[PDB]
Amino acid sequence: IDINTKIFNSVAEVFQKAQGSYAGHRKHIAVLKKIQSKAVEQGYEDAFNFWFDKLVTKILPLKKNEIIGDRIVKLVAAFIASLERELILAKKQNYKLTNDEEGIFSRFVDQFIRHVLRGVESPDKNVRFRVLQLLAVIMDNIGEIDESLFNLLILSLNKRIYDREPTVRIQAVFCLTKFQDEATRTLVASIQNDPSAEVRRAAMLNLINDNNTRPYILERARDVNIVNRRLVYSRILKSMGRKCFDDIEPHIFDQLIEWGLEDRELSVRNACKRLIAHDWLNALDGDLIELLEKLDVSRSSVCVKAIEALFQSRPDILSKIKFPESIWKDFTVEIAFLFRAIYLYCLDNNITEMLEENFPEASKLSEHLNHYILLRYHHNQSHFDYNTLEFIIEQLSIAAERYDYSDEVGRRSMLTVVRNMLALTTLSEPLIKIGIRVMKSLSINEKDFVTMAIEIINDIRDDDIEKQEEKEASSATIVLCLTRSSYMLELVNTPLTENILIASLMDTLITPAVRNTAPNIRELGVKNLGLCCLLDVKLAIDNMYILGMCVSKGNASLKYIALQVIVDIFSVHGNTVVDGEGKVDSISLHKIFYKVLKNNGLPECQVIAAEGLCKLFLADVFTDDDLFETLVLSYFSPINSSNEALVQAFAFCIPVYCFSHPAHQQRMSRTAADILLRLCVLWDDLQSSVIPEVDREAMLKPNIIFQQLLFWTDPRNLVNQTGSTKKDTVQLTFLIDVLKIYAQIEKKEIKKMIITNINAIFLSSEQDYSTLKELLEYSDDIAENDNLDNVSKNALDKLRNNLNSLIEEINER
Amino acid sequence: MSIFEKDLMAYFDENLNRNWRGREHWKVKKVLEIDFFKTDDSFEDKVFASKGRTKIDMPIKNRKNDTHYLLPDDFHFSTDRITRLFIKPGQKMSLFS
DNA sequence: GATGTGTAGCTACACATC
DNA sequence: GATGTGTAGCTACACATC
Repeated sequence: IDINTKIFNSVAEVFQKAQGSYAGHRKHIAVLKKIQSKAVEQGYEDAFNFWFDKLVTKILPLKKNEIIGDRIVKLVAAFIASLERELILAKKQNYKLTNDEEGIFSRFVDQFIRHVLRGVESPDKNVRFRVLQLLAVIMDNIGEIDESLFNLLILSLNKRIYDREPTVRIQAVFCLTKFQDEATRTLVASIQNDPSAEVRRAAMLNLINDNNTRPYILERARDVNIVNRRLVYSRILKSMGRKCFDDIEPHIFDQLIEWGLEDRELSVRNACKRLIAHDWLNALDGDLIELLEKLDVSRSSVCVKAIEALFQSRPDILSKIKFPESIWKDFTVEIAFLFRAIYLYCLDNNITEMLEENFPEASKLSEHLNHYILLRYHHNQSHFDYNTLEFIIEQLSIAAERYDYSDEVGRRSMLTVVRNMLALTTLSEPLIKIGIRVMKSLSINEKDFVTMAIEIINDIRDDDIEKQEEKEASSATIVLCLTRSSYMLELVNTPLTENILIASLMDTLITPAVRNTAPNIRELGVKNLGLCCLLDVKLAIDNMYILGMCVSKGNASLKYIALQVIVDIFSVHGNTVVDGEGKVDSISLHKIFYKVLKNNGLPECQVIAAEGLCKLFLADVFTDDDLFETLVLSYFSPINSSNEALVQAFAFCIPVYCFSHPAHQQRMSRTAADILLRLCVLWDDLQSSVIPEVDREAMLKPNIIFQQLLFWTDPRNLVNQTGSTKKDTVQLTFLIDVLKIYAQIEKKEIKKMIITNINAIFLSSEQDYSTLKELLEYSDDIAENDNLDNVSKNALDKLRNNLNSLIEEINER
Repeated sequence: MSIFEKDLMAYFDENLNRNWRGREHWKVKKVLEIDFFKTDDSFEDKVFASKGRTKIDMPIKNRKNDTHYLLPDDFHFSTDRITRLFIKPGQKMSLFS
């Protein structure tokens, strides 16, 4: 027998059995090195390299996940690796293996790669996949290579990164990740611009994660793929451990935790909650205080969310928290926050044991609370101190708002602390807000709470007038009184006639505040004015008109606040404030809603105009279709597609309105027909026109919009099923209205778009008999008196057929 | 009050959590073997055929995306943010009544 | 476009071992 | 405690096929 043929039989034997199982992979590796060693001693080195390649070519056309391929691939990888390993431990100390095995490997690996690179651009998707698959696994164990082959690998890969199939694109990055120490650039481009989420993921996990690439990696925390948003917290932030607090900037850091704790998916939240509680706490040795220094508390907003999840994860450490007795000399923003967090936690879940001894008495807290007020406001990094003190004061105050005040000495003690705190003329707004909140909790009744507040307001007012004794407080003072009044009025919930002091206050500055020339003072005047209008109806009517002028001619800030007032006046009083003797006509106000909604220059004002109108239509205080029609148009319109806040508002409000009550859905059906028409014209106008900036794709395609309107009008989606709502004809009448409109459109494609999706209808035997007949008479009319598109013809013929069969069903007594 | 309003409040939030973008994002054996001994090797060249007509590449339209496939800013429009008044968050109106 | 089957990640719990 | 292994179930996203 020939030597060459013998070599072929030996290697072929190995591959033939290795394909069957992983059982003898170790032996096979040893056999191959033996076959190789015997071939190189006889001079037939090239004969081994030749055959070996031919057999790895037999497995390439196999699909992905084909069980046979994997086994051979693993073997080939283990063979290369085992050879490399023999070569490393030698170089560590022992040298030089006199049988030229370093050259044999360099000569073998170089020759092997160039063989599998003949199927890198094959038409077959499976060949391209497994070629890239072989390279990724053997990449680490190549060792040294000639320069030319290095250029041929990056050349082939930088093209395969943009390959048609996602699978081969994944294997591409795996092969590029081993080159990172130009390769980085390409992976940063693929993690952002690749459509397949699994390529973004692959580029995310295996990226270098140095200082320059870290931002793109943490970017995926808001990746549209759920999995890619979960692993960034799980895999990447566990791999960094404490490197987050050291290498990641706080402003980016505070954002990450924010996204994770309130993500819409249950899976992503647990990945972030567990990360903070389990991993970071254990990584920080259980120091709950040091953990709060990481999660900055003075400048963050979700620490409340993080501390809850922690208490849920570790209820055992919960009991060991000690607020050591009367050592509050050193009270850090972490501790002060800790206090608020723990106290409000026990109240929410009724941790009865703690509320007894683990917390100071009402009067004993007033000692510490006041202790920081003098230290801040009375007597003289200074601003750091100022902020921290206000922060501490804030935390204790929020907890003080909800304390047990069966004790009377404690209540009266604290009361004297807030009253001398609220009277301060340099109290920052965050403390003003909570101060009123606490004083509201102390008062025995409403009138009490009002009186005390009013007194503090007038005192600060009068203290400046009598100092000048031109009888009007300084513009500043006017601000302080008004902000204090709003927070009070937000808590008052009874008519004005029963509290005479409100009217007196309102007569003094709430009114001159409206007539002021300063924006901020004006805005505040309207704010307080609105809060009073919710209490006295006649006061609202007398002020309906004045508000309408500020929403028309007022600057953005004033126009912003003024509109909100009008929405709430309606929420509580309904239509009693319009259309009547001395009452403004609703038509004028509908015209003001139009202007705000239409206005493209001020987005936020659109949002409240949209959000408000939905609330009103929900409560059935508004029922004008021509307005409700304009409301839905602003959702799909291409001019409002750029306002992110505006889209989501309608996404939530329109479904709830249609599904809340039959009448609300009916209203959609009656007008939704004309809606689709106006949008069809808008899409056509948008598509055909050529104007340097277009983004004709900035709007939905009429086929999608059609499905949308069919969804909302679908009577199956009514939340309250009376059992007899399945005979509702709302969607039929809608479609009938569209068919009468079908003749006004002129473009084939659009007409196809409408027709193709008409079979999402819901037809039932209990539905009326004459309405289906009508719909059938319009459907067949269009089908057999117009030239159709084979696609549109079959789908339409189908709809016709659905009826016909249906008419027999109902036609039978 | 609010037996009916809390009832429906609970329903919509849980049901409409993936529709928050609300913009076109609204869902609603053989153990075959290879005989490495046989010499059907002229198929080897079938593996290395040139692409020819088959595109096996991505259109340049998809090779770059400006959205970067990131979520849009979440305003967390929930049934709570709608029930509460604007200037008086404490109080709320009785829509769904 | 619309399909059915696939598959990637989990998630969860019972454990058995160290 | 800490850890495996074992099965089972699940959801979004792939592919396959027509």
